[PDB]
Amino acid sequence: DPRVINEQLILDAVKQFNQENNKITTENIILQQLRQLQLSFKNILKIQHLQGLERLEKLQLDNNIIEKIENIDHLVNLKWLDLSFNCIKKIEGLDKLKELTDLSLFNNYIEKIEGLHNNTKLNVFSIGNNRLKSYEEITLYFGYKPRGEEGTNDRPEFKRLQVLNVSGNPFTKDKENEYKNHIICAIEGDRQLIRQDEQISNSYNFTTTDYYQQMQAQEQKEEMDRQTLKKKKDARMDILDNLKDEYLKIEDLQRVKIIKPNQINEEIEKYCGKINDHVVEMQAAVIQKHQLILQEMSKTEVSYKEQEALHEKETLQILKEFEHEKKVEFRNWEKEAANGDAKKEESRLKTLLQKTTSLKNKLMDIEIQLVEELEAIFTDYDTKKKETAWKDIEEIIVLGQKKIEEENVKFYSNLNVIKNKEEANYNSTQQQQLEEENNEEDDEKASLLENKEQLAQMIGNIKETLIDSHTKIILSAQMELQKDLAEYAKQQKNKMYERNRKNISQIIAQIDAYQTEINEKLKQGDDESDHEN
Amino acid sequence: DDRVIYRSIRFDNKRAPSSQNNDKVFQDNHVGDVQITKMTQKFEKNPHYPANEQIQKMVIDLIKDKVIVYYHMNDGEITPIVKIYPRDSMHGFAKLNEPGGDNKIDDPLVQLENTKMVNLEKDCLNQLKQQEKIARDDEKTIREGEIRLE
Amino acid sequence: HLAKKDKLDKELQKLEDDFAKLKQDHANDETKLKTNKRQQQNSLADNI
Amino acid sequence: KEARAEEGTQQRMYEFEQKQLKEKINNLKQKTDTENMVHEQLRNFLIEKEDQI
Amino acid sequence: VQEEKKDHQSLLKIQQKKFDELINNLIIKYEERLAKLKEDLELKLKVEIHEL
Repeated sequence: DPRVINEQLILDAVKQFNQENNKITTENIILQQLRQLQLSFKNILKIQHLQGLERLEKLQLDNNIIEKIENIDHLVNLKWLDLSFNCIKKIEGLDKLKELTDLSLFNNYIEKIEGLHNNTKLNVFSIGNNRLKSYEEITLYFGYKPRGEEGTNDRPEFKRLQVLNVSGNPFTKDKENEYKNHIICAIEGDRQLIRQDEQISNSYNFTTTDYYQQMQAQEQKEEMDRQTLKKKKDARMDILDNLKDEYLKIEDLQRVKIIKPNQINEEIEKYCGKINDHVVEMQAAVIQKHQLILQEMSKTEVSYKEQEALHEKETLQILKEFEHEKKVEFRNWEKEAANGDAKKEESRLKTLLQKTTSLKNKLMDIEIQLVEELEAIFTDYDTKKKETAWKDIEEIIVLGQKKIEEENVKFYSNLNVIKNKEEANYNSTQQQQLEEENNEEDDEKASLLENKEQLAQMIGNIKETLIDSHTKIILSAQMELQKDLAEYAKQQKNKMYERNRKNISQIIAQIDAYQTEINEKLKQGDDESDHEN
Repeated sequence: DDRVIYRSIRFDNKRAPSSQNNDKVFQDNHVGDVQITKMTQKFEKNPHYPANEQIQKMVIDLIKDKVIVYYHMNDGEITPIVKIYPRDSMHGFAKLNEPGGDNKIDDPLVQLENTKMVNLEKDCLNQLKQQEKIARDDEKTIREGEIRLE
Repeated sequence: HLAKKDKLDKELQKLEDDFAKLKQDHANDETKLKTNKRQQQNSLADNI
Repeated sequence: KEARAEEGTQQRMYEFEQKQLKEKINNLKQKTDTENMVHEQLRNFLIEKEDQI
Repeated sequence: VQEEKKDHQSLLKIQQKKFDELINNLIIKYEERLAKLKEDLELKLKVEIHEL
């Protein structure tokens, strides 16, 4: 009989699992705080009633009649997966989960392997005991393909994957153990043993030593590219990436390209190249400024760390002094309680309590000095940043924006000159020939040239729109820098607020504990005076 | 690796060679039998083990028969975690004979706490008797020998 | 379900605004107070 | 039986979802209690520091 | 004598530099192999448990 994994069944499975591993008997098991789920042999026919488990780390559904997989997109934080030995025929629905590492699809109807490009980090995959037809299938997942097939997969999709068994597949019963060697040459001790067979190493060209040297080189290139990307973004000039793509957002440029395509493309290339080089110098200077600003900030946290540590060391020394005070006071308390001289005991105890209030006052004073020091440090650093780094970025952005403006103005002037020359050439030529195949493009050029004022206004609008878009992107980068710095300062100050609140709460709690303990000692010493009458 | 960077055992000679406890009948190198008072231990702070879940200091004081364990201070905290736990229910000595003691032992949390404490304390006991034997060997070896030349 | 969930959140809207206003007002108070307090020590400083 | 099964599943997911929805207001009230306490202490601290200096 | 002593002291300093650099590079690569062996052990446990 077909069934469903229901939340009543959910609780039943939770109870069985907790029994299996002696988990705390809590009926109030938070359903948003689930990590591992076992569903051993429920004969489960479908997967349902599991929404909300984005934090899942372990899961098991072996020994069931499940046959289809899909909608596992919402679960992207899974680690331990075991769904083998089911009615599976295809793999899909998991394209969003990258964090899984244990993939079990053993002993199913699996014949096509697909959907694991996103989870390149997988290291365990069981798809053995299947109906798989071709060995080279697996080759597609480790950056190796049979020679002679057009393969657009020039980027390997599985590197750390070192757990993979398909043993028992249909083709795996032919030419014993040759297919394993072939796949491994495209893919732990078994690997060393297979690599030592002469035919295994002779039959291919792309080995593992060279593969790993290339891997290290490629990963170094990737890391340098990522650092360059972060550099450019922190320069805030990333938004200008469409500046050279603006013309493809500028239709009037396409319309005007008809008049003289050759020199139009030539001037466009000159304009793009110069704009690119000077804008690049722009973000390079901005990057220097932002890097020194980052150093400024990091030294800010460093200085806060040293000064704070000084504060806690002084506070801890004073607190150790008062703990010694408490211990001597309690020792004398017990000694005189054996003595029973209540008057002197309570006198020394109020002496201690006044000392405790003194500790409260001095600790609050320490917090006050903390406030002065942190506030002065923050104001000084903010003024330093404003005076040097913020102003340098300001000037660099101003120079870069007006340099882009210089390029735009010169480009517009060159466009004006080319338009005037084309107009003059058309005016000269129109007086000799009046019949040539009624050319469509010739007629379009004639119409564009006749309305010379129309062309002038179109190019002027083109330049004004280009300058406006460039200026708006420039100001968007400037506002990005403004908001970034503002959020930095705001987070630092607010976090200082919560830190101050937390430390004051701790001080109040300790003073309250001291006072309550002192009162307990005094009250017991005094109550010891109520049996003697 | 363990991160327990400080380890010490208090002593007090105010009681004679108590004749019951094997763990307290110590083949002390110096004189034979000696008697025990307390232990202190200080641990390294792993960045990835929580301060309020990772013990930084601990005190198993026999005179008080209660353990004095310190925990790190959380970010922004100046309230030191000086927990003084009772050792009555530490080795299973807890009396189930009392009908009325709130039976919170069922909680596995108490079970894990006591398992950790017992493991640590017996490990220290055996390691320190071994330290006794090793120190005896070392000092006798460097005492009896004459002087060698190369 | 949709009707009751929508009804539950009708009040929410206004609460937001109130909180925001209070929050904004709070900032002002701190700022205002800081101003005065700062001037105090400034006076002392000059007096010093 | 299946019809009742999915109907009950939707009902229970509805208790879940609507208990979630009637939580923004509670969280807001709790955090506003937090903010009021923080601001009242801040104002009192400002006045007391004024007095001491 | 003085100039040859100068050359020998320079040689001592150069050899100090050479062997200190040798030790530093050797430590770096050993630590690298310790981390790689840690990872080796985690996926060795992974393969053992999955195979069983």
